[PDB]
Amino acid sequence: LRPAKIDRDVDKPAYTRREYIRGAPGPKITIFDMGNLSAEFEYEVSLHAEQAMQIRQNALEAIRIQVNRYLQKNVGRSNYHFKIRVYPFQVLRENPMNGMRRPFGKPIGLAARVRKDQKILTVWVNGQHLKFALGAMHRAKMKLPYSAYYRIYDKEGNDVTTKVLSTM
Amino acid sequence: NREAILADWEAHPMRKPRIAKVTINIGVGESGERLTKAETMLEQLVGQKPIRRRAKQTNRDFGIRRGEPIAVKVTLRGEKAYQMLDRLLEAVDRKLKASNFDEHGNFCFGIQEEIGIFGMDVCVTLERPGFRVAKRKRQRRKIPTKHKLTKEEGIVFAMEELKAKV
Amino acid sequence: AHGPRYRVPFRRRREGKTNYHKRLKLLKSKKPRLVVRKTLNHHIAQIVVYDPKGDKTLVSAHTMELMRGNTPSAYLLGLLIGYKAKQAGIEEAILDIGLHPPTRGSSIFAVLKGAVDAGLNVPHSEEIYPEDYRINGEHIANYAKAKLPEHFEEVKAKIIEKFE
Amino acid sequence: VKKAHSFRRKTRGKLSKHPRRRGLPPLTRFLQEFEVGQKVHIVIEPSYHKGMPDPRFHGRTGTVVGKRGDAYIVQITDGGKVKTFFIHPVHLRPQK
RNA sequence: GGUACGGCGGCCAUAGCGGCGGGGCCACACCCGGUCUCGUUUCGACCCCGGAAGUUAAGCCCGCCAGCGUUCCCGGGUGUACUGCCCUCCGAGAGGGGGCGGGAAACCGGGAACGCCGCCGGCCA
RNA sequence: GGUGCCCUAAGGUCGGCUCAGGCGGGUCAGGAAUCCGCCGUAGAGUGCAAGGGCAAAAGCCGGCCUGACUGGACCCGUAACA
RNA sequence: GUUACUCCAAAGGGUGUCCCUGGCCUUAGACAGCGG
RNA sequence: GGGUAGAGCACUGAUUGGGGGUUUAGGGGGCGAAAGCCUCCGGCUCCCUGUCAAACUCCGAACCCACUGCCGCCGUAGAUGGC
Repeated sequence: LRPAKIDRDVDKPAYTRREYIRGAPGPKITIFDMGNLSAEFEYEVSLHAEQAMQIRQNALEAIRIQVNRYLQKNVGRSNYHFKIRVYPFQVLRENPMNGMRRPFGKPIGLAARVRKDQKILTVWVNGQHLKFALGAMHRAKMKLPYSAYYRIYDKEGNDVTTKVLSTM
Repeated sequence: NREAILADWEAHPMRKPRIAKVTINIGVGESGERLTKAETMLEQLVGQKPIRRRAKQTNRDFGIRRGEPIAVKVTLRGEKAYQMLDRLLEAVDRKLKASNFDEHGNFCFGIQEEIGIFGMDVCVTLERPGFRVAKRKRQRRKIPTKHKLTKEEGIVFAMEELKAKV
Repeated sequence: AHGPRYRVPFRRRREGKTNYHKRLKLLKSKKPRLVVRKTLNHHIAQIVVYDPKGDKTLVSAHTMELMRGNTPSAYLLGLLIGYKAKQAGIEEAILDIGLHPPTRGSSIFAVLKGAVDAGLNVPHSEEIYPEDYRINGEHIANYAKAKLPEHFEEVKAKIIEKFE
Repeated sequence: VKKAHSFRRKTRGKLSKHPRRRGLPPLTRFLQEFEVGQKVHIVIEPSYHKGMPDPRFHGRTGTVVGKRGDAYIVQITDGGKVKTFFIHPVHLRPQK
């Protein structure tokens, strides 16, 4: 398939409505929560977008697999509540190539529209796996089209990344 | 309970109920497109003419020719009601149940049996005088929960009227 | 009443007293209304004209102001209102019966008949009235075989004597 | 594709109501009166289909120059042109 | 002057929905019959006709409840999001920044609100 | 995404009534539907697409009708401004 | 580098140097040596 | 007078996960003496959590448009306007 520099920008209108789009495809990604889904952990390691993006589902799935494998091999299912927050709604289209006669693209895939400083994914963990959560952060960051940054969140809604990073 | 209906009778008999009406039907329904004299059965049984009621979207048991005589219905008031109750209740089993009832105080029987084939349904529904302000045209209005009926008053009314229950 | 997208109707329509479609149709005429109302025990009549701040009444009369409920009383109160409507300098009005169904032979149209006979121009048909044997009183007097029409006569001529 | 103008073209919102009016209007509007020279706003009530001006002119303010039947004669200006309309008083509202 | 009485209306939820408690000359209802007016594709149930033994229980009148819904106010969110005019400001670009002007929505906390006005009548004294 | 039609009624008017669904009651294999009660702002229905409108109706059930006529006038749109 | 625009290459890395911050150490700390 | 930006889920339609209640519209079996009293993967109605809309809206700007009165400008050295 085509490079993501074509689809990372957010300047086109939203194109979501299934009852008017003909030939629209289904999602390749199907799982969005992982691990222990009730354990009431302490720390929330969340990724945020630096600027607005459109992320493809191919990338989303690559991230899913990579991160969950790291976390399962080095933490264990009974910990590490992993979640992907954003669903792919926008339909990507390509012009069936005649030339520019009758150019209006046929559907080829899906992406999720993310705005500036919008949470993409989260890993809830306990005190003694922060380093593995941050490894997941870095692995994910490396597979996105634009830049991102992570925060560490406590209960009560507070940002604690400074000091929690300092002590390690 | 007994204390309840008797003490609110003491309060006033307007709070004591009456019988709203008694409606018989041929529920399952097997006329088709002929002159079933099951309508004739009820003629002699009750003493006034029944009425049909036409089917709806197309079916298999009976009632395909939408808008077709398919069954029979009769509705009775006043003393005819008491009398036909004394007839049919007596006819049918001892020990009326408790779950005979809707949760307002109305019950139903599902009885069955030249021509004498029939599987019938009877439904009795109850009331107390001032249920009119909801069915009237002018200054219409709906009934609060006080002047409404519950399960007790219904079963006690059945007993006193004629029966002993589950 | 369960949130937005819920339209609450006008006061008198949730009460159950006014019909606004018929009200519009009557008001399109720019002429006074002869309003007639009926209870189980009395009959009321008015003559009303329009104002956007609220309807303004000019006249009234009542079966208790007679006693000092039936077709006879209807006719007599019609006579009352028809004889007071000329007092004030108006011979015109159109019949308002609100939410009363228009059955032929009813005390509503008995009031109408009385108002006509008493010298008020109200447009009407002659084949809607109740007939005179129900009016004068032969009807309940024929039922009593299982208001004395002489009394009817005498209070009728009393009214016409008063308003000569 | 090029599409001609018609009475109900792109009228989805402008001839819609908020769902808490929803019905017959009160009758003062039906029974309004007007004098010659009075300025009037043209405001269409979408539940009454008699005496309805072209929605193109909804939101304008004209002058009354007479009556014909139950309708009033309203003049507007569109560019240099003066135009004349026969409008039921329900679709009208006085200035001030 | 009074009345826990009624008819025709206006503004159309700050008025609604629901809950609780109280009342009966006049009045307003429910209530009993249906021969007759009118009618029930069957039931005088509803509409219509005739009258009150009888009931305050419902509707109606009276007072309360901030439970749902609705409208308004003060403060935060916040001068945030968005935006009109000018720029030899930045940035590879997208996209942002500065000056002069305008200015939300969700949400959060705290207050007011369980209708206001017009016309004519009735009964008691 | 639809039309190049259909209707003596699906046209005019008068009167009366209120829908979809859900729940609790009964005979029934899915049961189409006929019976009873409550709740219920229109989720229904409307001759036909889509959007708009409509609840003592513009919807359902009935009754009487043929203004789906003759002679004429001034206005708006197609085609803003022009 | 010496480019307002017409007419200028990134993800990712380097603490190369100049600066603002926050924790743990510091009368003996980070090694550097003789020894257990 | 108006529904764009923004915002949100009150309609239409899309969309993660849990904690529960009715169990079944329905093929799977199990103790299935047989669709069984009773359960298993599933449907219905809630509550908490997370996401959306060029052809959705309980909300809602900046802005634009018509009109009235004033400030300013043009106009008897003749405008606007008409032939």
